[PDB]
Amino acid sequence: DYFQGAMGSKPAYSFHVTADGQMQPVPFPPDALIGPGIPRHARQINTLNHGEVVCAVTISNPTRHVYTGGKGCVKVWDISHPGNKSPVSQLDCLNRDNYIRSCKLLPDGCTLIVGGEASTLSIWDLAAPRIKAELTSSAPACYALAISPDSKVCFSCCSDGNIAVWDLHNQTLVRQFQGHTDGASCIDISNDGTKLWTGGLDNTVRSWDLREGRQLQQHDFTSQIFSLGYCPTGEWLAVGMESSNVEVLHVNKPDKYQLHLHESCVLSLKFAYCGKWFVSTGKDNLLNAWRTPYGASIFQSKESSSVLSCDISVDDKYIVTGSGDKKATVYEVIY
Amino acid sequence: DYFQGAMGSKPAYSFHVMQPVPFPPDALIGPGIPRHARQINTLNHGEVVCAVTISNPTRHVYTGGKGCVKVWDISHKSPVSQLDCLNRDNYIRSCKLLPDGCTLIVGGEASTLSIWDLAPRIKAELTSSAPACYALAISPDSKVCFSCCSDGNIAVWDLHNQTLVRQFQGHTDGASCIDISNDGTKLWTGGLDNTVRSWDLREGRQLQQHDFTSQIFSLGYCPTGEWLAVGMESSNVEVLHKPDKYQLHLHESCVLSLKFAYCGKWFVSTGKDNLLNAWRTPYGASIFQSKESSSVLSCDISVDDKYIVTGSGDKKATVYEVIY
Ligand SMILES: [Ca+2]
Repeated sequence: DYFQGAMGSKPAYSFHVTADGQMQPVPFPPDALIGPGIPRHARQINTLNHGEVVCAVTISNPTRHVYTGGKGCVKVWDISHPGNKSPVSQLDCLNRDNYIRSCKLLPDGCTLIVGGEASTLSIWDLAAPRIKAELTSSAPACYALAISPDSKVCFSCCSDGNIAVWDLHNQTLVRQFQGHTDGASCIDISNDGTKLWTGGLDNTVRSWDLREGRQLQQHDFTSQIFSLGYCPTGEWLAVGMESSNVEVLHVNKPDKYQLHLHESCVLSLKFAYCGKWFVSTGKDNLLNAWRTPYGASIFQSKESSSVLSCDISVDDKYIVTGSGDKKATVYEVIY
Repeated sequence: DYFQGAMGSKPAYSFHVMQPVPFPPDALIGPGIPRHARQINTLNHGEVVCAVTISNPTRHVYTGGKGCVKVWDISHKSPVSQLDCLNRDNYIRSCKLLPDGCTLIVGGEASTLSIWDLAPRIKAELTSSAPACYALAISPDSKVCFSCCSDGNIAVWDLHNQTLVRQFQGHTDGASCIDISNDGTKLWTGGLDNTVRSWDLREGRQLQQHDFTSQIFSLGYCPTGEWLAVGMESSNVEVLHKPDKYQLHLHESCVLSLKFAYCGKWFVSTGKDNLLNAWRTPYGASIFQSKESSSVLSCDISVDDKYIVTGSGDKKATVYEVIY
């Protein structure tokens, strides 16, 4: 009621690419920009003044605290207390000169795993925050992390291209997926939890079988991959490119969609938990919300600087973004 | 060139009477609902275009400026013909074509309505005691022409006989706009006296009288019926049902003109604030907005709802192709 929808238009930006070289503008279905579970808009409700570029952001479950990863540390913010202007906690994880690149909360929300420009991954106990343990790898840096559905394993995208598989229980490296010839930049797990998908600076996206430990598919692109996400309801994989394109690949199938609403690198992306829509962030200061899988533009938010990272809450009610302007922004998704 | 929709949002601008309107699922999307209005032609009239009309079938556009109506062929950038007034200083305020398209009625700041034969020269002249004509309306049977006089009276002219048959008096100030209900038995008008009135095409006198704090500049009756949109000197647009109406706020200045799409599912309004706004019938969801270079004083929509033409303060008219 506070805000009302108003339709806009743009030159064709969403295309469907067939098996053969053939691009065609997508005819948006009746529920492309409106419908159950589809956001009407997003309202900025908080700004978290980290003071360093925020390369990683995560939100707690229940939603009350936001974790921002900057240089050397992760700051914890209590967003359930509007008046707060400073963090309630600060986790020193790496050298004050090294940047945090990824931080992930375990399914239960009692542990946080932090990785970045260093050979060690820190595991923090968030129970009534202290360093619980550390995972030391031979790779110089970690660019992204993923936690297995059963919370027993942590996958780490290494700067050397390898994907490390860590057994959290005994802090041991049980497996290593080799393939990427350049750093692995992003990762996600299929909805059935049997497959892993990674993106790399070697211009490839690779799928891996977790119960076997071998590469299944490989998609080669014209530019580097910086982000990706697997649709929670399956069938689709969204990929953010340095070329500025967002590619939504049809798992196993030929066809795909190509989305063009970023003028620069797509640094991060995340699917809503319902899978009906997703967001991408870019070096061009834009946060774009897209309908799954064809990419109808649901909403756009222009921030003050590059948007390097993002996360969405488990109930799809909040979006947090990390900024080149040394802060994080909290948005409430309005339906 | 292909275009695609992109959803946006704005602070509450549509109200039901003042409670924000809960836009239905088909408020901004649906068959017959525009997705984009593409500017395809600029008609350089040379004078402020206070009046515009489109032929049926769509082919020729007529723009009325100061002492001259120009004809443009949009089925193919300069005028294909033009109709000059005795005094090149007489500002034209309205021009309507008859169903066939071989006759154009021109009215304006003059004491005479000019009937032009487009099969071109003045076929006849209808002189009135009133100082000027601010708006014209043709009856469905195309045998009668209603003229809004600057004195407030509504002159009824028998086209074939070229004679004044009657008048509807009431407006303290000259009437500025008019339209006929979908049934064709009721007449609705608005005046510079800050009033909107309704008349009977049989009895001959006023029926309803509405209150407004500003001069009404435009009016439109929904083709499919049931609704009536009004534009005021203020900047508001209201869709009347009877009680229960809607109020729309997206103009920063006077609402100079308004026109319903023939399917009636949507309509447009123009303002001195350089905006062409498209609204969903009847609650007023914003379908699209176009910011022009100057004031938009007039508009028309083709009978096939495929084109919109606007008259501008920058001495030109703009042709838009409606993209569905
Ligand atoms: Ca681009």
